[PDB]
Amino acid sequence: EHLQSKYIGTGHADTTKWEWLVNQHRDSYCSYMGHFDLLNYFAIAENESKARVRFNLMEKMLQPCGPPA
Amino acid sequence: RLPPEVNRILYIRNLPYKITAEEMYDIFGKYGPIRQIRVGNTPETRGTAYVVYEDIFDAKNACDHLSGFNVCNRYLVVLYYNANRAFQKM
Amino acid sequence: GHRVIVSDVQESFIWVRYKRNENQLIIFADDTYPRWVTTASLLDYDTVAGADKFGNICVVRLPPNTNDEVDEDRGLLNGASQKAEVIMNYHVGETVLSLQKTTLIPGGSESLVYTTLSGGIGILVPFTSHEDHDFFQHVEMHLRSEHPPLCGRDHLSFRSYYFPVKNVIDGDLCEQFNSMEPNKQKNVSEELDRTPPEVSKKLEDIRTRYAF
Amino acid sequence: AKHHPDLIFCRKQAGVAIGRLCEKCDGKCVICDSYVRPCTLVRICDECNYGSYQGRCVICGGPGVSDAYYCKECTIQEKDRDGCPKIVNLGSSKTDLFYE
Amino acid sequence: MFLYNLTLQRATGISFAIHGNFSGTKQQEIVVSRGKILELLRPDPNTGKVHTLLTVEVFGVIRSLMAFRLTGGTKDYIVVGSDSGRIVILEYQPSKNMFEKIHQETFGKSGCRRIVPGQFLAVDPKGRAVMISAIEKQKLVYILNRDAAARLTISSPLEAHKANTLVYHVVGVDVGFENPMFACLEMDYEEADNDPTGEAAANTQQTLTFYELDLGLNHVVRKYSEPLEEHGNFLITVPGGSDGPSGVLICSENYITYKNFGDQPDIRCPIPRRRNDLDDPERGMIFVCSATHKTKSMFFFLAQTEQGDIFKITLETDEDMVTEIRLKYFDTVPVAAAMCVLKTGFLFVASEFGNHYLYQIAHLGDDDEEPEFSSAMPLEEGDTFFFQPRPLKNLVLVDELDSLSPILFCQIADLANEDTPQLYVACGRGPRSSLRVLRHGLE
Amino acid sequence: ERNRPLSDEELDAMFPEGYKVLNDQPSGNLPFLKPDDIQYFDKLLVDVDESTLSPEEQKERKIMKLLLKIKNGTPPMRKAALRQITDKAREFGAGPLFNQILPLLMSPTLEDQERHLLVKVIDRILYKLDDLVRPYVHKILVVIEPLLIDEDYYARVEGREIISNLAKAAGLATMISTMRPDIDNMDEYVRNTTARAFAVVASALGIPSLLPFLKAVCKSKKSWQARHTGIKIVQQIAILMGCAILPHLRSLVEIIEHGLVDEQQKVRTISALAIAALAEAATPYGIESFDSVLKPLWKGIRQHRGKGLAAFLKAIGYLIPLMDAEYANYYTREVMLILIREFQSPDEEMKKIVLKVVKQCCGTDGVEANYIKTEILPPFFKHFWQHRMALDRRNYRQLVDTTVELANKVGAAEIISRIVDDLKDEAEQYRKMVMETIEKIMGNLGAADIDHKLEEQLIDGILYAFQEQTTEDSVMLNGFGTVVNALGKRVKPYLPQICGTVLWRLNNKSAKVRQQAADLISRTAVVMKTCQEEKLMGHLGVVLYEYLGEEYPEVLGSILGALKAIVNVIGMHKMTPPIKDLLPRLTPILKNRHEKVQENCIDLVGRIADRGAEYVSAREWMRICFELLELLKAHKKAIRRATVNTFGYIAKAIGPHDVLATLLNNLKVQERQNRVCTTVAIAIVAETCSPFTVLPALMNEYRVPELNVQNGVLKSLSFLFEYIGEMGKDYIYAVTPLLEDALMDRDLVHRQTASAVVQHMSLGVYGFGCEDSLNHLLNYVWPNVFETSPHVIQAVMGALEGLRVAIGPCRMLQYCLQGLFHPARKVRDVYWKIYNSIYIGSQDALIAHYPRIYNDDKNTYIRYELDYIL
Amino acid sequence: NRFTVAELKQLVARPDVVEMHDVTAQDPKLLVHLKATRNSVPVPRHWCFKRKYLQGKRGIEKPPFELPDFIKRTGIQEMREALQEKEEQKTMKSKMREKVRPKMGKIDIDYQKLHDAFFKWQTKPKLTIHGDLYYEGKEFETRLKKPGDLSDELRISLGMPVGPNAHKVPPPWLIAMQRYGPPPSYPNLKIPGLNSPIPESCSFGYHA
RNA sequence: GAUGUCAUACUUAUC
Repeated sequence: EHLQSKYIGTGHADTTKWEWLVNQHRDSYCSYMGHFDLLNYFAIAENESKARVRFNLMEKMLQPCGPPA
Repeated sequence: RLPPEVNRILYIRNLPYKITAEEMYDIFGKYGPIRQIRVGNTPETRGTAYVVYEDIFDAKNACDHLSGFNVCNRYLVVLYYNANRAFQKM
Repeated sequence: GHRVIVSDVQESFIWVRYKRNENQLIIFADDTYPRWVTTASLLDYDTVAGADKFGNICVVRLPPNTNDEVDEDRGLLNGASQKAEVIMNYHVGETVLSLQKTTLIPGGSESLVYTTLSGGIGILVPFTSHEDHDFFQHVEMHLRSEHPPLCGRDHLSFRSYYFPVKNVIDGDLCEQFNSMEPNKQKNVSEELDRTPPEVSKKLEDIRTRYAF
Repeated sequence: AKHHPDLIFCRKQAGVAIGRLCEKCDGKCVICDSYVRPCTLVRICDECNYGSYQGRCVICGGPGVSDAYYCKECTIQEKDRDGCPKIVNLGSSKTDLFYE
Repeated sequence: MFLYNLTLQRATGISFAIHGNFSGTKQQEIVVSRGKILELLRPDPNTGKVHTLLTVEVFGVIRSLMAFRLTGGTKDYIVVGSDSGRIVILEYQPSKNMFEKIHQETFGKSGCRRIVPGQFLAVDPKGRAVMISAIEKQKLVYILNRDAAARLTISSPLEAHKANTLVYHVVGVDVGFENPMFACLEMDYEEADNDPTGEAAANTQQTLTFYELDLGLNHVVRKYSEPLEEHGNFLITVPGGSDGPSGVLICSENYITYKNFGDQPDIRCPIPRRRNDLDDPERGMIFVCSATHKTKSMFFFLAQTEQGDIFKITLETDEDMVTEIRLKYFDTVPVAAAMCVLKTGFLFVASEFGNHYLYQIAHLGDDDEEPEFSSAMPLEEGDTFFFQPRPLKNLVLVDELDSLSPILFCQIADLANEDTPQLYVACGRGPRSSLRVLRHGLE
Repeated sequence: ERNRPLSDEELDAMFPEGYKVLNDQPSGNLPFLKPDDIQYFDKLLVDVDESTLSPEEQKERKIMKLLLKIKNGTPPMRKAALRQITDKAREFGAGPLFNQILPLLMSPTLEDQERHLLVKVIDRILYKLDDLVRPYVHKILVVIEPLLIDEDYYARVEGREIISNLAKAAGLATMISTMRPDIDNMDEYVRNTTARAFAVVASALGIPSLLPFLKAVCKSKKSWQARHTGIKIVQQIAILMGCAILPHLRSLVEIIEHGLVDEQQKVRTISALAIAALAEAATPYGIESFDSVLKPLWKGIRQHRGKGLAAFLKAIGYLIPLMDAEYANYYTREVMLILIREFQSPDEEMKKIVLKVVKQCCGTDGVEANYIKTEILPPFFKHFWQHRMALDRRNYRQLVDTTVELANKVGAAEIISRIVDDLKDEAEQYRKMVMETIEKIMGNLGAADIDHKLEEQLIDGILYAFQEQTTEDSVMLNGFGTVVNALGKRVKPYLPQICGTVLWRLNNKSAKVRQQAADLISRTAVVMKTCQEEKLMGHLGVVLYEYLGEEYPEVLGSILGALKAIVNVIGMHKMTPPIKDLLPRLTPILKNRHEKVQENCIDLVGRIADRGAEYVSAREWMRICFELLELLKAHKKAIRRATVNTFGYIAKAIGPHDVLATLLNNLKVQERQNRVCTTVAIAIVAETCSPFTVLPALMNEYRVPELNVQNGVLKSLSFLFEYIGEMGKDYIYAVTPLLEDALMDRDLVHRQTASAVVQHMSLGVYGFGCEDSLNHLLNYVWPNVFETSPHVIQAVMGALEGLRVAIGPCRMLQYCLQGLFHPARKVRDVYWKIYNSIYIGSQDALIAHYPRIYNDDKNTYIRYELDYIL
Repeated sequence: NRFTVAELKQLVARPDVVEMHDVTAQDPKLLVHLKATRNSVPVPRHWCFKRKYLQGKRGIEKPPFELPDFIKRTGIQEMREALQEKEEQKTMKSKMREKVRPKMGKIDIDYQKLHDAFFKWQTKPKLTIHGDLYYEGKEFETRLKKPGDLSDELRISLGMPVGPNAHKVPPPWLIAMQRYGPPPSYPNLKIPGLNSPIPESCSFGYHA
């Protein structure tokens, strides 16, 4: 009720798997954008810099798994 | 506003046996008119008494101003009267 | 030696026994805690030290039974039967990309040198006696309460972010006693019943014996 | 508190106003209601401490005497990083005993 | 067994970098944050090298750090956010040689989550407020005040949260003796997640929202909100008041848009790419830093793209409105996370992959023979701006700080036939990679 | 009923032997119904006879019948009726429940307890009847309307909570549609109650949710009554939510600026009161909010006189600190003459408004002290310092605040020279107000400005006020203590003159005079050690050592408090009443049945055990430890917290070998508040002394075949672990088989105690490498989360929150795995709650501990960023 | 809409974790993926019962307490039992007279013995893994043997003394194993006297 | 195993 409205990503008993997967992907993107080690590993894995990787992580926050079902 | 545990009668435990009726009437009559006072005259009920007042507020003020009163060399206690606790010996 | 340590990128590292007569490779030891380790390093014949991409570094210790004679369907919980345990885990803040147990200085002792992706270099050294380890733990517990970090985060909650700490003494909090106020250092020495030059010598001797 | 399940907290934005405790609830925690090993003080909100509500008790609501603080079990469990632990509504607690 | 972990070599890969008068003298100082370590360097113009004066361990993950100066003061305080939910405002003490924590305001839980603030930290140019915004649906604004004992005090944090709205970046608009304004490129994810058709996720571009914190009402409300035709990556505030065109430009993939509201129109300018480089088949180029500078004559921005072409952009505006935005390729630089342009001609680039550089500005502006472009030029067929590559001619390298942060590979070997062993590791990413052998001896 | 006279037979039948004298019953066991309440329960006197003549509404008569158990029945019967009506509120319906509750609460022969029980039954049936009382919103609002304007604060708070619950349950449209014809009513009290209910609904449902409706109600020009009701609702919303109004100030100010311009003076007075209230709340310092409002207010205050001018002056005095320094200096220079001219006003409301504005008119710079002492303070002393102002509390507290503001602004000596003449008056209320003002002046400013020509007169006035006290108020003793603390070393030729008065007042026929003398000796006990007075304190202690024979227990408790203050202000082993002749003297004094006297005796016993434990021969402590078990089970919450500390001090002094056996023997009592106190005392004794010596003995009390003794031993072990914390790493292996065997018991209380002990061991040994015992206890605590009791569920949630912080969030996510998509919803809801608690505890730690999910056909869930390796 | 258990077993890669109640849930594939994970824990068996996991051991006999060796090696349990036996025989007058003048020194054993038992004589308990849950019948199911080895109880019931000489230490069923041959279910089983040396293989069986 | 009346007992340092 109020816990799902105050803190997003908690869930309830009628939560589907797609919303939980989208919340887990958003939490993983926030942990990658927050921690410097994950951003450095993502910048060393590809040829892009830290700003391009941060823009690609911020642009993928809107529906990271796809359309809902 | 009064709790339901208070009543018109109040019990006293560990009372001196050498106390007269005039001293008990003076100690019980300080908070109001005392209707009746019964002292125990039994070896199994020695040191206990029951003082019933005419007013409920006067009985509550007497029970609030007698718990731990200075007496002879014993530790007297004043408590409220209970129907289930007074007939525990039977 | 007659075994393989297959490090997986998602679950853990699993041990496999190799036979001389046959040619099969049946896994008989795995871990239950998810770590997602990137690299690993072998220290002894039983334990194995690994480092994750999140920033933590753990050491999976083998059980004393070590039933490796398994010839070959359910296991314990969708895996093998002999589940390994962990005895040491510490979060450093950066993803450790290389780890090697060697001797950086001649005449000292063996230590695990680790290189992360943030440019830093760490050195993990074991404890010789229990009294020095208890003194280091008391100094760390005194420095975590008397000298809080500037970022506002707790020192106990920093190494226990992803994996909980177990028998891990943070040397960066113990080496900060020589850069604090003299009154706080004197109070920490009086709480431990020692001298601040003696505490500085005890903090510097282990660092001089373990590394440069 | 933990004794009355009908008690609700404010859960607002905690400012710079430090919480206060009365003489009857001095030393007790706000959430765990423990009087052993204090770790961190309580931060009140702006609406819970304004005008006549400044320097009052967070649990009971009377005049404050000492400073309010949380126990050691709440600082390690990340219970002090929540909103203001101020009791606003008093339901089925210290209300029927005054009328009886 | 009980082990103990010590740090032999400190972290050299700098994640964040700022500059300012932290000591309180006329000279400037650089503050670097490598995630878990905070260092202070003194860019001395006599020798040109960089010397570290203090290095502390924050025992966390510093996501943002910014130096801000109060109104009528000489020393600048550093406000930093970590993985915990507390912003720490500290001041460097030259006498004690340590970072004394002046204030610590807790407004969230620990851990690098999207609800805990600490990701984006913006400060006003005047020094009256500070905005801390998280990744999504969390924002706060603290008001800094000056107590009469020359003290810095923090008021109660305001509430400016908006549900189902993610924030990529935030900055503070310059306002001389006015209410502080915070501009952020917000993105609504409600319609993109409520529509299962998938077409709503393509028309959900970011919009610039400027919220003006009212000091008289003690609250924060969204003043203006303007949509954008492209997804913005970063924001750069321009100095204003008695200076000139106060605003906040937005950077995007081959795009720089000045979108100062009220009366000025949105002026867009494509980023000048290379001449004949075969490095972008269908990809664009976005900016990585701003590096604003002002030598008490005008204002300039040393922008850096994804390739590394450092460009000095200067905006020629009118007395009240903005006329056009001009830019030109200044020099070539390695890829750095943040650049700190200091006074007396000094530019410090802290590369996240490779070594850090500290150069001296010899020819500022360089508007003599360079083919500079402008936003008011009627150019068609895409960007139509092909800049030619050239070596470093306006700046000369003075200091090169070795930063082998990318030590992915590391082996301890004694192949040099010496007594003490050596360590062969790797550094850099891409073309700046190098095999480095390190020994315990001195140079 | 309780004050009815009884006969001799009823008095003799209620006394045991061995004492010397010195149809009207509805359906059986229903309680006695009142003769005036035979209208609502008229269908209960006849038999039911349910045989094809029972409609559904007759079951609503059962809803009346439980109401017969709820109005004047037994409190267990009332609790059973409340439990039957709360769990069956959805099946009975809100319709007949409201139709039976509405004439019962509107009876003219009701009481306070019956109205409180009806309000509690309406609030308890409001959580299950959500979105169903929308036709019954007006019938509840008409009954909850006089509850907010009641005299008692608890009934007003209950009415405000009921109004907030009705606004949260009925939404915003139904409350706006129900209160819409209640604004233009002819009754002014009903309109004020409707405005207060609308303000409570706007405070409970948000300010912009009711802001355009209030703007349309205030902007409509049809009658002055609707505008007055809207202004009163705005004033009540500004006075209820100060912080909430501040943001809405700009809006609220734009609606309040339209008023105070019509021909009706009542609407202008209501608008001025709303602006004053707004200034107090909305935009507390928002001068701009009052900008467009400061221009007609000065014109209305200068062009007219009366109640509207007084309201405009009150609004100007409330908005004057909310402006700048120059604006306040310009406003104070033009409002001092209007305040001096209104000092001779015969109206009490205008005088109260002037006294409230005089405290805010001089609170900053701009107003000089000489002009305030010459032309403002003599009319304030001649027009406000009367005898009628001390009768009302609102007229006395505001006058005391104005006097404190005048003493803080002008000076404390000029107020002390004029307030000392009223200390020896013939009125008790005026003398108490003067003593409170003198105490406030001594606490805020101090006594440094008082010279030697007024301090003796103030001390004589304080002595005359303390010696001629007729009530039981502690204001005079606190004022004398504050005056003694402000004097300090200046009261050195005053200690014999106070001691000769205290010794004379200690021996009197009254009982409250000795208690007042003992309270004055206790309040002035700290001023004797700082003035180099050691013989007088010893003489007072020797007098109070023999003053324990006062028959009044309120005087004996005050004498014990004075003895404790004399023992705290002086040395423990340097007292002329020494500890060798006082600790046996207090051993029969600790057996008192009072609350404050027993608390003072327990505090004195704890102080004698902490500071004077070497003054006994180790024999009286073992006898007093057995009497300390009878000092608990008291409804005071003060002696039970000191008895555990006294038992811990006795166990630290005499050794933890004798008190532990008594604490184990007193654990089997089968009484409430007697087993938890002994367990807390045993935990305090184990935390003060060595916890290992009480380690096997705590394993012995679980060996006895008893549930209460095992529960008390588990509670003592949990409290000892919570008091130890980091010291419990060595006592975890000894408590691990006891916690493993206690969790497998059939009793849920023992499982809850084992879960609490496991949570204490997890929160105490977090970060020490003790994750094996936590993972072993989590395997047994995991079937304990499916219980139906809320206490066991809360204990399991606390154990899970401890194990997620001790063993790590990864083990908590692995234990809660495969339960979010469970088929059974009763376990899926608990798994979702555990996942939400683990996410609120540590959200960033769940990224690396997240399981691998395969990608679907339309959507992808595989994390490609973390799966890559360099 | 709700598929059967056969399609859920054929679609999932691990059909052993598929149950009959999981087919009527809101997500069969997600439940099959969560139940067949690496570190996932199964649901308890008391979620579908009707006794709330506490009404099974009603009349079953249970011991009061199992004291460890470190607590029993201090002599506190015998002293507590002696004090409980001495206090149970006292009347109300003997209990009331001991409250005014108590007798000090109840046991008075030692002061450093408890610290030596809790610090030096500390023994680690028998813990378990986090995946092994607890049930109602887990305390009574202790049956959860090797070919070629015999326990002491089986040798006492069968009457076969285990000795180093292989004359009588193998069971008398070894004559049938010598007359018929080795068992076909264990080709690597080695018994002394037939395919193993008698003084070397004294364990009466070897799995090589 | 559910239901509705009565009784006993337990817990949350409740007052």
